Order: sequence, then C-alpha cells, then structure tokens
Amino acid sequence: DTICIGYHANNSTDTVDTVLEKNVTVTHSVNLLEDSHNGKLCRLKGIAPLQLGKCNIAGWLLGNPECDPLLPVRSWSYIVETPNSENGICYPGDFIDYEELREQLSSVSSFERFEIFPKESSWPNHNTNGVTAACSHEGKSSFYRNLLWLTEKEGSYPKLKNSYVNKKGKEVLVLWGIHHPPNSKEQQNLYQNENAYVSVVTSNYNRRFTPEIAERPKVRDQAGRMNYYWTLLKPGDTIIFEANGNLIAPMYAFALSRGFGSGIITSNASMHECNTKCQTPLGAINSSLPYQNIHPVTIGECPKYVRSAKLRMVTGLRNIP
Amino acid sequence: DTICIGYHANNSTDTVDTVLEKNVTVTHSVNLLEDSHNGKLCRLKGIAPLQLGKCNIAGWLLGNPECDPLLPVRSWSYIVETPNSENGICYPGDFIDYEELREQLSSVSSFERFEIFPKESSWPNHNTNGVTAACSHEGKSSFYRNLLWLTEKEGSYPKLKNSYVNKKGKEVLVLWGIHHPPNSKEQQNLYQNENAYVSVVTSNYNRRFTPEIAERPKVRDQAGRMNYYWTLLKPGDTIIFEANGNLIAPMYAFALSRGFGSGIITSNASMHECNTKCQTPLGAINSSLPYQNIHPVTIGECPKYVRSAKLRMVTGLRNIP
Amino acid sequence: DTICIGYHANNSTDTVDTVLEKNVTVTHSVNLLEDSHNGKLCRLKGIAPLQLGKCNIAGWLLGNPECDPLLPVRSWSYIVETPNSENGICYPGDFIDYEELREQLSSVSSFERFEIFPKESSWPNHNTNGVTAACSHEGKSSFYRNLLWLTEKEGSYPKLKNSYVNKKGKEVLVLWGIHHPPNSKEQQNLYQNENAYVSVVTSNYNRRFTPEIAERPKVRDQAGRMNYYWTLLKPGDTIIFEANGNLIAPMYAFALSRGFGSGIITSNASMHECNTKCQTPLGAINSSLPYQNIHPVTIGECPKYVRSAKLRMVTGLRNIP
Amino acid sequence: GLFGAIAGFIEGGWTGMIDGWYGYHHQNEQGSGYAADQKSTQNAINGITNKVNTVIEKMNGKEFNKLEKRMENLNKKVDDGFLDIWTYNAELLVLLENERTLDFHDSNVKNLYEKVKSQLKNNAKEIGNGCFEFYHKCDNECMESVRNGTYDYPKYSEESKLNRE
Amino acid sequence: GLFGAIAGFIEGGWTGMIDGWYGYHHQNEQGSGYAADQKSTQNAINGITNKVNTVIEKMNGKEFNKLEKRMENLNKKVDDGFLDIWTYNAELLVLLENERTLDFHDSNVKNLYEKVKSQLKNNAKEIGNGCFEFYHKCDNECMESVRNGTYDYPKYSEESKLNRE
Amino acid sequence: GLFGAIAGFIEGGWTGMIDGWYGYHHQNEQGSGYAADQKSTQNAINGITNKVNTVIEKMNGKEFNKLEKRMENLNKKVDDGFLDIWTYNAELLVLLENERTLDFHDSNVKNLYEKVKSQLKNNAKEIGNGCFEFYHKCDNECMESVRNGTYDYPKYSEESKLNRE
Amino acid sequence: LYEDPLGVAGGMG
Amino acid sequence: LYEDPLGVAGGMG
Amino acid sequence: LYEDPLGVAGGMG
Ligand SMILES: *[C@@H]1O[C@H](CO)[C@@H](O[C@@H]2O[C@H](CO)[C@@H](O)[C@H](O)[C@H]2NC(C)=O)[C@H](O)[C@H]1NC(C)=O
Ligand SMILES: *[C@@H]1O[C@H](CO)[C@@H](O[C@@H]2O[C@H](CO)[C@@H](O)[C@H](O)[C@H]2NC(C)=O)[C@H](O)[C@H]1NC(C)=O
Ligand SMILES: *[C@@H]1O[C@H](CO)[C@@H](O[C@@H]2O[C@H](CO)[C@@H](O)[C@H](O)[C@H]2NC(C)=O)[C@H](O)[C@H]1NC(C)=O
Ligand SMILES: *[C@@H]1O[C@H](CO)[C@@H](O)[C@H](O)[C@H]1NC(C)=O
Ligand SMILES: *[C@@H]1O[C@H](CO)[C@@H](O)[C@H](O)[C@H]1NC(C)=O
Ligand SMILES: *[C@@H]1O[C@H](CO)[C@@H](O)[C@H](O)[C@H]1NC(C)=O
Ligand SMILES: *[C@@H]1O[C@H](CO)[C@@H](O)[C@H](O)[C@H]1NC(C)=O
Ligand SMILES: *[C@@H]1O[C@H](CO)[C@@H](O)[C@H](O)[C@H]1NC(C)=O
Ligand SMILES: *[C@@H]1O[C@H](CO)[C@@H](O)[C@H](O)[C@H]1NC(C)=O
Ligand SMILES: *[C@@H]1O[C@H](CO)[C@@H](O)[C@H](O)[C@H]1NC(C)=O
Ligand SMILES: *[C@@H]1O[C@H](CO)[C@@H](O)[C@H](O)[C@H]1NC(C)=O
Ligand SMILES: *[C@@H]1O[C@H](CO)[C@@H](O)[C@H](O)[C@H]1NC(C)=O
Repeated sequence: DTICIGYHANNSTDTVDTVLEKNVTVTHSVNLLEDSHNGKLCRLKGIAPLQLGKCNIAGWLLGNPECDPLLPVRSWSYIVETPNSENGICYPGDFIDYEELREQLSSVSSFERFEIFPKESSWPNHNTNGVTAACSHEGKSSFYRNLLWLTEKEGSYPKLKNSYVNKKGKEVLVLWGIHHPPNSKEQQNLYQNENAYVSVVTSNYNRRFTPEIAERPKVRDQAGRMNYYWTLLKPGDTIIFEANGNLIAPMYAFALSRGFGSGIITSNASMHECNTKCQTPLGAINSSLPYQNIHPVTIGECPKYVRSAKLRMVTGLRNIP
Repeated sequence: DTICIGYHANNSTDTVDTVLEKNVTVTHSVNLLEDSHNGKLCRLKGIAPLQLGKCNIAGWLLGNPECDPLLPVRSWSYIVETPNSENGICYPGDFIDYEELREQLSSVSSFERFEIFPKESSWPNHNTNGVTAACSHEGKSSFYRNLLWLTEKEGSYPKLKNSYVNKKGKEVLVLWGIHHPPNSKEQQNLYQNENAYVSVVTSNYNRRFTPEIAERPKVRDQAGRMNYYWTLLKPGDTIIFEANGNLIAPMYAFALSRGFGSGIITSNASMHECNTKCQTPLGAINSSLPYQNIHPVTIGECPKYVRSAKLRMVTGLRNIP
Repeated sequence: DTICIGYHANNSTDTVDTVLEKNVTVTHSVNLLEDSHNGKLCRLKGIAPLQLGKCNIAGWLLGNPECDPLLPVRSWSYIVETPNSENGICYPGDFIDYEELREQLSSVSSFERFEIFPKESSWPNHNTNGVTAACSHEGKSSFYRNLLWLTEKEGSYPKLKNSYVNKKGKEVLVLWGIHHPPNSKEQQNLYQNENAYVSVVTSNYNRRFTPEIAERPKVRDQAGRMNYYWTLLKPGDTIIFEANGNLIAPMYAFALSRGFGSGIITSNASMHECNTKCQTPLGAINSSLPYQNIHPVTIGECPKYVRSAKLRMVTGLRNIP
Repeated sequence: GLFGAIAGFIEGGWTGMIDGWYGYHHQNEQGSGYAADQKSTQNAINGITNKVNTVIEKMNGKEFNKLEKRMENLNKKVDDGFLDIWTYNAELLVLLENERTLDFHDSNVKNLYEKVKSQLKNNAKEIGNGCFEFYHKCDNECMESVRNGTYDYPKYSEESKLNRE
Repeated sequence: GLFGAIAGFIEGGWTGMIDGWYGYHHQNEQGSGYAADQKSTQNAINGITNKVNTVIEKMNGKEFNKLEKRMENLNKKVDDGFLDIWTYNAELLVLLENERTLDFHDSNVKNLYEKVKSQLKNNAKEIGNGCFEFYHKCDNECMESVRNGTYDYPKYSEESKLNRE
Repeated sequence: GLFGAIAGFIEGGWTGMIDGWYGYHHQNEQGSGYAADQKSTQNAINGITNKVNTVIEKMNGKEFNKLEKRMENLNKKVDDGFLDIWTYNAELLVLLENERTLDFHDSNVKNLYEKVKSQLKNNAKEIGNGCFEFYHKCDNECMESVRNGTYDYPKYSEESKLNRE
Repeated sequence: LYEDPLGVAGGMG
Repeated sequence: LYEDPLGVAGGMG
Repeated sequence: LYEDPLGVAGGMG
C-alpha cells in the first residue's frame, strides 16, 4: 500500500531558454514575440490610408499632372509612398524645407483642396497659360495643377499684388514657386524686367525672392530651374503676394486638420478590404503580444520592435515523460 | 514541554507587489517614490531664482518698459517665466535665433546690465528720441530700455560708426534691432536714404542688414516690423556698428557669467522664504528617494522622473497575524 | 566509519558583490570589465590611421603649407587630430558648414588628391601668384596648396568661367574660397570691379557670392577675411565656376570612397607597429570582454563603455577554508 | 532543479495525470489511481498568470537633406540605442523569468512531498521516487485523508508500529 | 513561499514576538515565553539594508521655432524613450526584489527550524506547526541550550529514549 | 546561504578536495580520502558556463558651431542617458547573477547531502557537519556504492539494526 | 476546472 | 537593539 | 577533467 507525489507531463515539444540551460522542453508556454504579418495594407481604427500611387509627397502637393487626381476632400490614417514613385518635382529645382513639410503632414489627418486664386480673375494683365515639356501630361507640355505660370502679356508685366484671407477655421497650406531662367534673354522674354522681385508675406512669414540667372547643367533638359516654397497660413491670417516677374502663383491650396497617431511609410504592398490596429510597411499586425520582430516602422498601437528571433515564456513544467 | 519556531507579525497594513502576487501585506516596507511637493518656488543651494513677472525672456532682454526694472547686477540659480507673460516683443518682428539665446541663458548664472553706448554721446548728428505706441508705458508711447531708436536729425542721416571693446573679463551679450518700414515714404521720412544698410562686426560675428520694405498685416497696429539680433562678444574682442539708417542701436548690454545646474521653467507658483536641492514647476522636492512622479522638469539634484504611481520595497515579512 | 558531504575551497582572494552582501570571497571568478590599454595608436583591421600632425581637418583639406604634404592617394581606417594642431585656417574667415564636412569625412575611407584646374591653363588673362603672410611657409608669404588666388592682370579682371566633369567614378569633394577685402580700395586694386560676383553651380548645388566689404578687427593682422565653401560633386555631374573677382579658385580636389566603421578622434598618442580591433584616444583594447571603462570614444568592434570600476562575475563557490 | 524534486529525486513526470500540475498516485486494495492536487495547482496557476500579465503590461519617420548629416546620424543613434536596450531587456527578462518559473514548480512539488511526509511520520517508509509505503492498510478514505491534509496518525499508529516492528 | 515555511507549515506569525524577525516560543514547567533569534535577525537586517542601499545608490528645457519640427519631435522621442526605459526598470526591479526578499525570509526561518531539528534528533517529536515536543523535561537552561546552539543530546538521550519507548 | 548548506550546517569548505566543486570525504578501515562528485560538478560547470556565455553575448563624434547649442546639448543628453542605462544594467545584472550563482552552489550541495541521506536511511546517523556515521562497516566498495548512488540498504540492514539497537 | 484565463495550464480540469 | 540604520525592522530591539 | 571551455572551475580535473 503506497502513495506517491508527482507532477504533470505531456507530449509537448515546446522549448524555452533559461539562464543555466537552453533547450528545455516544457509542458506549456506562451509566445511573446509576434513574427507574422498579412502582407496587406489595411485600414487603421476604421480609416483607410492615403495612397499616392505614382506620385511622392512633392508631386502630389505641387500637382504633377501625371498622377491620377484625388477627390477634393480626403482624410486618412497614414500616408503611403511607394518605393520608386516616378512622378515628383517634374520641373527641376529644389523644394525648400521639404523635409519639414513632410514632418508637418506626418500629423495631418485631413485636406480640402480648394481654389485660392482662380486662374481667370486673380492676375489680370498677365498671361496664365505657360506650360513646359519637363512636366508633360498626355504627350504634350503641361504644368502643375496647383500652381500657375504667370508670364508677360502683350510685352508688359505689370506689378501684380493679390491677397487671401483664411476663413476656413483651419490651417491652410499654401505653396508657390519662383523661376530662375538660364540666361537673361529668357528672363526678358518671359517677364520683361531683368531685376524682377517677388514678395510673400503673412503675419509671421516674410520672404523676398529675386531671380538668380545662371546657366545650369540641363536636368530633364532644362538649363533653368524653379524653386518651390510653402507656408502654413493660420486661421484668420492673410497671405499677400506681390511680384513683377518670376512668380509661379498659387492656384489651389489645402485646408489641413491635425490628428494623432499617423505617419508616412514607404511600402509596395496593396490595399485590401481589411482592418488593423497596427500597420507596418510589410503588412498588418495583431497588437496583442508585447514584442514584434517584423519591422521597426509601425503605425498605431503596436508591439515594441526588437531584433530577437524567439521570446517565449514557460508557464508549465519541465516535460519529463 | 515544547519549543517552537516562528516569525514576526504586527498590525501593519503596508502592501507591496511581487512577481507572483499583488496585494501582499508586509510587516515593514520603505517607499522609493516621492509624490509630495510643497507648492512653492524656493531657493536652490542657497540662491534665489530670477523671476521675470509679466515679462518673458525676450521682453526682459530687450527692455520692455511695462516690466518692473531689475537691479543692475543679478545672480540666480534658475529662471522662471510665468505661463502667460503679457509683455514680450512689443513692437512686431522676429527675434532671430531666439531659441538658441534661451539655451545660452540656460547656463548663465549672472548678469551686469551696463550702458554700452550712452544715449547722449554715441550717435552724434542723429536723433535718439524715437518712440512708438506698440511699446507703450504709462499710457504714452515709449521704447525698449536697452535699445535706442536712431532717426534722422534736421533732414539728414549721416553715416554713423561706433565701437565697443569688451574689458569686463566676461562674455558680454549685445542685442540690437533693424527696422523695416511698411512703405518707402516712411523709410525716407525716418532715415532719408532708401538704400540704407547696417553692418555689425566682431572677430567671429559678421552680418549686413538692408531694410526690406513691404506692406504687412498690421500687428499691434504696425504695418512695418522690427527684427532683433544678438551676439556674445568674447572677452577682449571688439564689436563695431556702422549704419546709415534703420539701425536700432544698443544702449545697455549684459556681462554674463557661466555656471552649472541651472535652467528655465514655466511656473505659476510663488516665491517663499525656503530652500531646496530640487525645484519643479509645481514645487520643491526632498532629494532623498531615487524616484519621483511629480514632474519631468527638475532643477538641482533630483530623483529620476517615472510614470509609476507606487514604488515600494518590502523589508519586513509577510504579515500573518 | 563515516562519510561526509562537502564543497571546494582554495586560497583565492577574489571578491564579488551580491545583492545581500558585498565583499564575498569566492573560489573563482571572471572579469567582464576591461580597464587596460596599451597607450598606442594602432592599426584597425589591418589598416593604419590617417594622422594629420600639426594640421587639423580644415588645414589639411585647404592645403596649409606649414603641414608636411601627404602622398597623393591615401586610405585609412580612422582619422586622428592632435589636441592643439597649430595649423588650420591660416587666412582668417569662416569655414561654411565645416562640421557637416567633418561628419562626411567620418565615413570616408579613401582620397585621391588630383589637380582639377591646373594653375597655368584654367584662368587665362588672370594672375595666379597671389600670396599672403597670414599663411606663411618658410618665412615668406604663401598660400593654400589646394586653392589659387585669382587677381587682376594688367589692370583688368576679365569674366572667367571654367568647368569640371567628374569622370572618377566616385564623389569628388571640391573646395573654394571667396575674399572679402577690408576697404573698397583694396577690392579695386585686387579685382578692379567693386560689384564683383562669383557663381558656383552643379546639378544639385547652387550658390552666388558677392564680396561684403567692411573693416574688421585684424586677426593674424588681416582686416579682411576669406570664407571657405565646399561641395560633393557626384559621379557624372559637372561643377561650373563663373566669376569677375574675389574668387579663390580650386586647384586640387579629392576623389572620395565611402567605407564602414571609421571616425575622427583627438589623441596625443603615437603610432606604433601594432594591430587592434578597438582603438580609443588613449590606446588599443582587446575586444573580448563586454564592457570597458577606458573611454566613451571607441572605433571598431569594442566593448560597451560604462562608468563602473568593477564588474566581476563569480563562477566558483564562497571560499571558506 | 534548485529544489531537488523535479528531474531530481522524482525522476520524471506523469502523463497519466491529466487533471493538474502536481498530485498523487495511489495503489491500495481497491486499485490504483492518479489524483491532482487542485489547491496547489490553482495557486501556481494564479501566480504564473500574474507573472505573464505583468510582463504583458509592463510594455505599453524623418528625412534629411544632404547638409543635415549630423542630425540624421543622431536620429539613427537614438533609434539604434533604444533598439539595443529593448532587445536586451526582453531577452534578459525572459531568461530570468523562465529560470524562476521552473524553480517555482520544483519548489511547489517538493513542498507537496514534505507536507505528505510530515503528515505520515513513521506510519510509512520513504521508498524513494517520491513514494511512501504505508505500514498499515490505507483505503480510499485514508488516501483522501492524506490528500485533504487530515491524516489521522493515532488511528493507525499502533497497527503501523506492529508491522514496522 | 518558495521554502515552505512562511504561510506554509508554519501557518502564521507571532505578534507576541516584538524583539526580532525570527525566534522561538517555549513552554515548560517554569512557564511560557517568546525569544527572538538575534543573530539570524541581525544577519537578515544586514542583507536587507544592503539591498535597499544598493537600490538607492544605483540611481545617481528647449524650444523650437515653426521650421524645426523634426528636431522638436526627436527631442520628444528621446525624452519619452528614456522615461519608458526608467519606468520599466524601476517597476521590474521592485517586483523581483520583493519576490526575492519574501523568499529570503522564508528561507531564513526554514533554516532556523532545521537547525533546531538536527540539534534535537529523536529527543523530541515534530508535532507540526514548527514545534517540537520534548521526550524529556527541558528547563530554561535547556531551552537556551537549544537557542544558543549548544543542545546536549547525550545528556537527555536515555531519559528521552525511555519516555519515547 | 538560501539553502542552508554552504556557510550553514556545513560550516566550511575543503581545500583538500582539489578534484571538484562538490564531493565526499570518507574514513573507514582502509583509510581516509576525498572524492569529488564529477556528475554534479560537471552539470554545475555546464550551467555556469551557459550563464557566463549568455551574459557575454547579450551585449554585441560630432561638432557644433556657436549657434547649434540646442543640438549639442541634445547629443550630450543622448550619450549621457545611454551611458546611465548601460552602467545601471551591467551593475544590476552582475549583482543578481552573483546572488543566484552562490545560491545555485548552495542548492547543489544540499541536494547532494539529501541524496546520500535518503540512500542511507537508518543504516547511519547524522552527526552534523554534513556527515553520517555508519551503523555498520563500510569499505571502499560500500563508499563507492554510496557515491555512484547504488547503496544496498537490505545488505547491511540487519547489521546496522543490531549495532543501532 | 481551474480559473485559467490565459490558458496557462492548457485546459487541464 | 539591532544595528538598523534605515529602520528596516522598525525599531524592534 | 571536466569540459570547462571558459576555465570556470580553474582547471580542477
Ligand atoms: C532541443 O531539445 C530537443 C529535446 O531533446 C532535441 O530534440 C531531440 O534531439 C535528438 C538529437 O538531435 C534527436 O535524436 C531527437 O529525435 C530529438 N527529439 C525531437 C522530439 O525532436 C533537439 O535536438 C534540441 N535542439 C537543439 C538545437 O538543441
Ligand atoms: C489589499 O489587501 C488587503 C488585505 O486583505 C485587502 O483588505 C481587505 O479587503 C477585504 C475585501 O475587500 C475587506 O473585507 C477587509 O476589510 C480588508 N482589510 C483591510 C485591513 O482593509 C484589500 O482589499 C486589498 N486591495 C486590493 C486592491 O486588492
Ligand atoms: C574584503 O574581504 C576581505 C576578506 O575578509 C577582507 O580582508 C581582510 O580584512 C581584515 C580586516 O580589514 C584583515 O585583518 C585581513 O588581513 C584581510 N585579509 C586579507 C586576505 O586581505 C577585506 O578587508 C575586505 N575589504 C573590504 C573593503 O571590505
Ligand atoms: C499530443 O497529445 C494530444 C492530446 O492532448 C493529441 O491530441 C496529439 O495528437 C498528440 N500529438 C503527438 C504528436 O503525439
Ligand atoms: C517590392 O515587392 C517585392 C515582392 O516580394 C519585394 O521583393 C521587394 O523587396 C519590394 N520592394 C521594396 C522596396 O519593398
Ligand atoms: C499598531 O500597533 C502600534 C504598536 O506598535 C500601535 O501604536 C498602533 O496604534 C496600532 N495601530 C492599529 C491601527 O492597530
Ligand atoms: C496656475 O495655477 C492654478 C492654481 O491651481 C492651476 O489650476 C493652473 O493649472 C496653473 N496654470 C499653469 C499653466 O500651471
Ligand atoms: C595559492 O595556491 C596555488 C596552488 O593552486 C599556489 O600555486 C599559489 O602560490 C598559492 N598562493 C598563495 C598566496 O598562497
Ligand atoms: C597629452 O599627453 C600627456 C602625457 O601624459 C597627458 O598628460 C595629456 O593629458 C595629454 N593631452 C591630451 C589633450 O590628451
Ligand atoms: C477531506 O477534506 C474534505 C474537504 O475539506 C472533507 O469534505 C472530507 O470530509 C475530508 N475527509 C475525507 C476522509 O474525505
Ligand atoms: C549559551 O550560549 C551563550 C553565549 O554563547 C553562553 O554564554 C552560554 O553559556 C550557553 N549555554 C547556556 C546554557 O546558556
Ligand atoms: C558504481 O557505479 C559504477 C558506474 O556506474 C559501476 O561501474 C560500479 O559497478 C558501481 N558499483 C560499485 C561498487 O562501484
């Protein structure tokens, strides 16, 4: 007549590492490291992303005509650029403080694209039809959808000065560009005054531009270039443009709303009808476990990224059958 | 006849958390997390702070007359701005590299406010009486206590050029301003030369300013603005000002000393006759325990800030009475 | 007749700290903290460093003649400046974006110093013999080995414009300088046009310089100064210089290769015939243990720097003899 | 393990015991059987659930132009340092927690054995492998009396004394 | 606990023992009494003081304009990451230290019990609850002989043998 | 220690035992001797080698002009914070690992003692200091039978019963 | 039949 | 009466 | 004579 003490054993092959021992077979364990993704771009807390397709941020904002136009009002949970978006700054030049603008839009949840200066009533006695082959659409030479090339009309470039007052209750992002012809002769034939000047003012922004004429190596077969500038007109403030040449006037601007939890990712995954709390450039994640070795770039409530291949916590016993 | 082994128990209700169990009542514990402050602004290692009252850093440095003037020599252990200091830059304009100057003064322990260019002997054949309503004091129009508005006298603005040599054995912080009238007519009536220029030089600083005339939305009912610049003249070096208009000359400058452990805090707590080793915008801390959940902003020898609500280390036993 | 259980003891005086006890003598331990260095500057994965001797980075790049010239092609594993390199910017002025250039060279493993614009064929109808006492070599007045002072010849400074096309398959670092005379009379006697201008262009770089004339406190007995600028011409791109005065033309440029694991250190240790995987400004380290309290500045595969004086892990038993 | 029971003086586990982490095997006249110890198993499940929970809840994109290399490298240093710290912390925590959990199970089963032994006294002999051979007849009621902790020593004291001689 | 004594085979503590963390209760002819074990209590106080000390001593404002958003966000990322790391470290350290300290106390009192038991041998019987009933008369001198670790087994061997029969 | 053996009921170590971490001393007719326990020593060496290994492998210059003070201070804050975290982590890890290792050795030798004791049963008496005095004659073959874990209790049961009376 | 919300013991009573 | 500088044992002898 | 690659036991058999 005997009685015995013992402990549970089963057929589990789960193994966990300890300090003193490595391949320890245990009766039960729980995994803490998520390593699986669905390979899809999915909605985030019920909101679809904003996909730019062939355009990057610069091409979309400036209005590169090669990119399928987006609806006038859009709202997203995160922005997706694709790795090699062919369309961007199509007429050569530098996008001044571009990275800061990317960072700004990293917290934007909304845009309304609205006409700020209509083509036919904002710049009288100037020609609004300038195009170029550097930004071609449908084979023929074109120009940005959100800007307007102001040229001389009938041999004269009168001094223009226009204004906008922000009555949208939100920040309005305004972009424009300044042209730099390669030779003086072009500046003459385009704006008629060699010493032209542009001035853009708000209550907290202030800049004055003067065309810098110099022969430059031709990029997209353009020896002259075109700088692009931007600003955030606060609610109630006024933006003032004054010029006598070289100004690439704004036509469409954006009324922005600010949100939480968004960002910009580069991904060549495709949008599916799905929903997650955690998006990575490779796919969605279940945000249930504390760690993930999928991608350091995450958007949403997401496990902490680590380099480990295995994080497994034993709950059962040492399996000795 | 019996003997027994046992352990201590008492009436303690202290509870601590372990890995396997949460509300464990114990006979004795020590707290590691300080969560109490006195609500007062107190001295730091025996040195009172510098309180700016109605002024922020910019208003104090520029000499906004609405702020109760401070004694000529002052030394502090930390600077306190109050949340909504109404007085600052009173004539509109931008304070160039202002944040860098804040960071500089974050390690300053001393100032001597001294006259660098006396009003009555530094700018002959120019008028030194300019005032404005944007910086009003006692109802009437006034101007910064540390700068001087140089205008035309008897219809002419002769080219001025003055110099200072730093014989204070310390860094001397020098500030000045450049005016930008809204229309050319004002620049004519104020300095008589439309193409005026200012030049400020040291051995390692060099800048040239030219007035940029443009109609701007009127802030504090001023359509023209006034930029403010600063520099740190090293011991032995010379600062040179040369201008023919638009210069807002320096009058008073600051001789700075550098120290350790200081900083700038925003706080609406009041100074009391007290002393601490650790100040937070909410109040003082006993710097005895290693952690504190009071405020991430600390000055002095201070516990590390954490988010936890309870950090308690058991020393006694499990309390089983 | 007895049998006994026991444990090992020896004459070890090794002591380790635990949580409950401090000076615990143990039978065996292993050290984890390396605290010994050889005091020498040694090769890194078989590659000698680049030592600049009396020159800093700026003096070497600009070609200060007081520094023993280096072979035309050099390749290193890390750069060593010595604490007080007397030779650097020898004609006064500011090295624009110098820190960014230091950071660039922090990942450079190679340079070929090559003539980009020969002295005798690149700037006709201009004089290429300008020297100064601020950069003296062998007692007499001299100039940078990599730049060329372009002055007026026979009373006239014709507009020069030259070009280079990068056919080196690598980035080519190009440096130049712009002169700022103290008085207008000097600008007249040196370049004959008071309103001179320089323009330097690539496909992604663009800058226009105009001499700023102002009397400055004489440094190295020079009241005028000389700014220095640089750029990285990508493979295949073209750099264009155009000027009518004030240009300090480039003569020698550098073809750079990029590598991994390098950096810049300040050290007054001397090179020996030796080899390490880990270099510190004090000496070499055996990269076998995980920690080191020698220096926070390391280059190569190196233990993590900590402040601790002792990190020792017990392997044996409590030593009780 | 640290407490000598699991993989120690109790060489292996019991796949026949499907009803608990620790427990008993009996063989008497009326037959044989396994029987989990539900209180110790439930307390261990409580503790380990708490451990898993607190580990689960202790844890709760920029660009740069060509002239901002220093800031790019500082951002990368920050990201890499945080990654290093968190990988280190996760792996360390898991290792130490696994060690402590295995030792927890070892301690629990050794405690079980000692409770039974101090209940039984000299009314049985330790025959190794974590088993006691009774010096008296122990029916299912006596086995449950040992399991529930209510073993009556004087009830069988004299009979076990006799057979122990 | 991990060692089976506290909240284990010694079910509860002694509020009547005000003079130490661990100790003894005796009852003989001359009466009853508590008596702390001062050496074990002092050694435990040493160890725990050291633990508290090393935890206490292991631990020893910018602005940005509108065009410096990237640097503002990097500064905030740095502050938040350090805050995360330090909150995590503090809470983890406290949890593991509390577990180890409770187990330390458990181990100390179990060691006390075992020292007494191996001193007494069969001159007394274990009656549970951490108590021994002597097979002989044990006066205050004998009780202190057990406390100071100087129990004379052959002195009472024969008398305890007789009463144990 | 935590398990009562090292610096406990076995007061000191054996400098005469040069062949292992734990082991035995015997004295019988044929003389005296030390003898390491090679299996327990080798298993402990395995575990401690693994501990050292995982600690060894868990772990695997800018300038600023006068107008970049904020970035200089952020870089210094980053460097200092990482330094703080890593110094803290290294010192903490070493302290806890040393505690666990000393307790590991304590547990190993206590387990050794208990294996011998449960092998011997009443064929010997515990005389303290971790020693058993046999109630029978135990030659070198019997000593190795105890060491290899093959002690034959019924072989000497009756002789030890007689001398134990 | 234990209260095992996380399935720590894999069902098991 | 123990050497208890931090009051770890709350007075207690 | 133990397999002690790191010399954890300082030679010792
Ligand atoms: C992890 O541990 C398991 C448990 O022993 C090992 O699995 C056995 O390995 C041996 C030798 O390689 C084989 O003969 C058995 O068939 C394996 N059993 C099973 C169920 O797979 C395994 O090798 C260990 N892995 C590592 C990397 O150590
Ligand atoms: C913390 O532990 C204590 C100790 O048991 C708990 O206090 C008792 O809780 C019960 C049930 O809520 C009450 O009936 C008792 O009156 C309480 N005793 C005292 C002295 O307060 C307490 O509930 C636990 N708290 C948590 C959050 O678990
Ligand atoms: C570290 O521990 C050792 C071990 O006891 C101490 O060394 C002894 O200290 C006493 C008193 O100072 C001396 O009388 C002995 O001669 C020392 N022995 C040896 C071998 O040196 C030592 O003092 C301890 N150190 C600290 C700082 O606690
Ligand atoms: C393991 O055991 C389970 C029973 O719980 C059974 O369903 C499963 O098929 C078994 N697997 C193997 C590989 O034996
Ligand atoms: C694009 O998707 C393909 C498909 O697997 C993948 O191989 C490639 O790495 C992806 N490119 C990028 C930049 O992610
Ligand atoms: C707890 O006990 C102390 C005696 O040490 C006594 O002073 C105190 O009043 C008691 N408190 C309660 C709530 O019983
Ligand atoms: C100012 O003090 C009041 C008093 O409690 C407080 O409610 C308020 O939050 C404080 N304001 C700031 C900005 O700290
Ligand atoms: C310690 O013992 C070793 C033998 O292993 C011996 O060589 C050494 O000299 C001894 N040192 C001292 C100080 O006793
Ligand atoms: C230069 O070397 C000497 C020699 O010991 C040393 O004292 C000094 O600190 C070193 N200087 C620097 C800047 O490292
Ligand atoms: C055993 O314990 C259970 C529950 O505490 C009780 O109902 C029962 O009467 C006890 N005795 C036996 C013999 O089962
Ligand atoms: C007990 O120990 C104390 C102190 O070591 C000693 O003075 C005393 O003589 C010992 N014996 C008795 C019976 O107290
Ligand atoms: C002891 O164990 C060894 C190895 O397992 C074996 O060879 C030997 O026969 C056993 N018995 C004796 C008496 O040595």
